[PDB]
Amino acid sequence: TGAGTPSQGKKNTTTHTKCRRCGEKSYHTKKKVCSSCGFGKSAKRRDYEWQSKAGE
Amino acid sequence: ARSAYSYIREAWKRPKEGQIAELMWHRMQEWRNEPAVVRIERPTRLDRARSLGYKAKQGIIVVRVAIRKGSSRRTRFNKGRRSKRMMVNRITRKKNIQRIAEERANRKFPNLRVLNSYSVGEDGRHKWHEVILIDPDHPAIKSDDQLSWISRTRHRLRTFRGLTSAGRRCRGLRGQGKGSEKVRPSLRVNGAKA
Amino acid sequence: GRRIQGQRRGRGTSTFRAPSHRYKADLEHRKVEDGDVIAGTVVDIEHDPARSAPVAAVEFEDGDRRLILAPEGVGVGDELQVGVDAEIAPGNTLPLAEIPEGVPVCNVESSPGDGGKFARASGVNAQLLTHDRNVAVVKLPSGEMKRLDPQCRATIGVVGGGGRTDKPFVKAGNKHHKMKARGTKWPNVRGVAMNAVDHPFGGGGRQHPGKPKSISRNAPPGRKVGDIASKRTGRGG
Amino acid sequence: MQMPRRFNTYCPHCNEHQEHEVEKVRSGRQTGMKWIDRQRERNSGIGNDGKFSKVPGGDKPTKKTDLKYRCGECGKAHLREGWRAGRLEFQE
RNA sequence: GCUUUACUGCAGGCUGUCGCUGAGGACUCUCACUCCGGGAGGAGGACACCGAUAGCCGGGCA
RNA sequence: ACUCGUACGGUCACUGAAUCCUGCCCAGUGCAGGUAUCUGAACACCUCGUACAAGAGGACGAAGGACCUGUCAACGGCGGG
RNA sequence: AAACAUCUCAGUAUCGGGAGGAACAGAAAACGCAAUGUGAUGUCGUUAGUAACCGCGAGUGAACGCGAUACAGCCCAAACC
Ligand SMILES: [Cl-]
Ligand SMILES: [Cl-]
Ligand SMILES: [Cl-]
Ligand SMILES: [Cl-]
Ligand SMILES: [K+]
Ligand SMILES: [Mg+2]
Ligand SMILES: [Mg+2]
Ligand SMILES: [Mg+2]
Ligand SMILES: [Mg+2]
Ligand SMILES: [Mg+2]
Ligand SMILES: [Mg+2]
Ligand SMILES: [Mg+2]
Ligand SMILES: [Mg+2]
Ligand SMILES: [Mg+2]
Ligand SMILES: [Mg+2]
Ligand SMILES: [Mg+2]
Ligand SMILES: [Mg+2]
Ligand SMILES: [Mg+2]
Ligand SMILES: [Mg+2]
Ligand SMILES: [Mg+2]
Ligand SMILES: [Mg+2]
Ligand SMILES: [Mg+2]
Ligand SMILES: [Mg+2]
Ligand code: NA
Ligand code: NA
Ligand code: NA
Ligand code: NA
Ligand code: NA
Ligand code: NA
Ligand code: NA
Ligand code: NA
Ligand code: NA
Ligand code: NA
Ligand code: NA
Repeated sequence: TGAGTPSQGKKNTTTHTKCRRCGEKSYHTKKKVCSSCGFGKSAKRRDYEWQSKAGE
Repeated sequence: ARSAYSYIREAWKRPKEGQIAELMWHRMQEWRNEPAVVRIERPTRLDRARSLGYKAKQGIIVVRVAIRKGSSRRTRFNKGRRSKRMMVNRITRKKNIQRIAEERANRKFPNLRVLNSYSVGEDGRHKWHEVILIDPDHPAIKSDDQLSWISRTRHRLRTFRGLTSAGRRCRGLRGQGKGSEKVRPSLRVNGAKA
Repeated sequence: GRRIQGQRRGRGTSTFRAPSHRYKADLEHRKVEDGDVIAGTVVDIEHDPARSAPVAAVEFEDGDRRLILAPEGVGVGDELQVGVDAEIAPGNTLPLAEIPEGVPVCNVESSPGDGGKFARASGVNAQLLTHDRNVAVVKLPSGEMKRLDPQCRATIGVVGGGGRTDKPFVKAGNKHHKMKARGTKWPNVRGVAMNAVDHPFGGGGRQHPGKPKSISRNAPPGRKVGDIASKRTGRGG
Repeated sequence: MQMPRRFNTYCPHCNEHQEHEVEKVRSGRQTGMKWIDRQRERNSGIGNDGKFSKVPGGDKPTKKTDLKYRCGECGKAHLREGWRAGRLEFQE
């Protein structure tokens, strides 16, 4: 079975959804964790220094 | 004449001799069965405590913390590393056990601030330290001309920023002359070379 | 290279775990205050999914209902006893001291009260040889002479289900069904049939182990494969 | 080759010819307290030790003469250029 | 990426030593400590575990 | 984790239904056992050195190695004259 | 470093914890232009690419002092009550 187009047909599973805390469609309803703000994993807000250039 | 306190001090100079030696052998048995952080009504080394700032007063807390002995509990590298950085066994943390003890106690009492701490011995694998914490919100402390300084907002979370007793010594701030070039005023300001 | 299969095992992932939730009971000798008075009646005989051997359901006098590691010859209605003064019949459990030497025994405790550790698989049994006030010498199924505290409890008789190993599996499918009831990864790909990256015997233009198969006791995991600290190999001599 | 144990020759100390005695330089024992010794201890740590992880060079097919010429009257010795010699045996 | 008796190191295993650790080149005991027991108590015991260090093995890994 | 498991177990490998069979080799390499003697680190101990210290040397000697033995359905070998 | 292992990139990137409006440091068990001398602490200029480190390779790299800025000095533990 082709890994491309033919394998795209079984994709009717809902995972990432609108997050209660940040509003982004990143709340993974299976994991109950937002990949954008960290809701469900961290009280503190998700954020990293690599999200911007080193000297900025 | 000699203070009664001077006798507690004298005994602790050699914790493996005389009566104290036997107390320890007794005590540790119960300590080893106790938790990581245990609040105690009275300081095991009263002279030590009073000397550090302890007072039989409201808002003053003492707690004994257990910490494992030894070097860094380190995970081996999972990617490329030059030989110099492949190390595991001999690496040791830059923060001493007493300091770890102070932080663990402090986290257990989020509202209190660490005043100071001292050692109360060790066995083959634990090290025990008693930490003196203070309630900066309790009047009685707010009204004490000797401890009120710790109530200032600038002192929130002293231990975590190395403003503690053991914190400052462990940071190399002991000496005011030779040897403290990369230490004072801070390790970070000196590029982290001490 | 990559971690070898024996290393994937230790992580305890689904593939390597036993289907515990599907198991029936943790066969252990009952605890008796003392006196031995404790007796019960066999209410049924069931299949043990964790041992491919039968097991017995027992109702004890004090209301307790527990499955038991069943020796051969136990049936519904029988009355089993557990205690120092228990009669000496198959199916009963008592300390090696109260057991007459020369009697076959099973589900022997390693240390008094641990509930039984030795001789529990299909049709096996231990052999109580010597007594004493200090040591009870038992011969385990492997043939070893084990010195045990005479206070260690045991069950009279040989474990039920003897002869299971006598029948060949005949086909892959039958192994399959059994393997599905154990904490094991099956089937087994030979190391020499793998790539160098996957196993110390992997690689090569043809199939053969790279070095000799006998590996030192001190070899680290990832390398300890083949014949571990073999004192000898082959059949000759 | 052969070489006389004693012979007349210039003594740079006496500043005049005198009988000298020839001897092969016996190696002196190390004290282990030189700077290089302290640097080895100091600088060796986890991983490769740089220069201190190196091992003993090798050998030239023939070594040069390594001798001491000792004045027979003032007792002071001096050193000279050596020359390649597969073997050096003294006469008497 | 892979290999190995390439170079150099790093995990891991084995082993001595020190600390925990106590009483009277082989020995007893019990009090720490470990395990078994619901408890009473039983087994083991200054060893083991753990911390430190030393020697050997060490493409398992860099 | 294996394991609600306990040698009729389960781990680690090789070969690959049945049938007839599976010879010779333990020197090398590997594993394992033994070991008078030899070698074998550090601590403690002894000697020299230093009013101390660095350092040099000795005594003792674990695992390991030398040495001996077992082992090929262990890596493998089975020629020239 | 014309490869590379110590070294270098660098205590940098990145990660964990936490404060404030600024942090941190701070009234000598200091300095050691050795003195009949200086006098808490930051910071700026300089000292100086000096001393020191280093397959003594490539590289790395202070401080005292001085001229400035701003200046500030105190509280416990104990003795005796
Ligand atoms: Cl704090
Ligand atoms: Cl099976
Ligand atoms: Cl010569
Ligand atoms: Cl000055
Ligand atoms: K590098
Ligand atoms: Mg794909
Ligand atoms: Mg600053
Ligand atoms: Mg069970
Ligand atoms: Mg079979
Ligand atoms: Mg069938
Ligand atoms: Mg399965
Ligand atoms: Mg297969
Ligand atoms: Mg293939
Ligand atoms: Mg490999
Ligand atoms: Mg084949
Ligand atoms: Mg083959
Ligand atoms: Mg090194
Ligand atoms: Mg337990
Ligand atoms: Mg490699
Ligand atoms: Mg380069
Ligand atoms: Mg170069
Ligand atoms: Mg640097
Ligand atoms: Mg200076
Ligand atoms: Na706190
Ligand atoms: Na430093
Ligand atoms: Na192979
Ligand atoms: Na150094
Ligand atoms: Na590649
Ligand atoms: Na051979
Ligand atoms: Na052999
Ligand atoms: Na280059
Ligand atoms: Na290159
Ligand atoms: Na260097
Ligand atoms: Na001047």
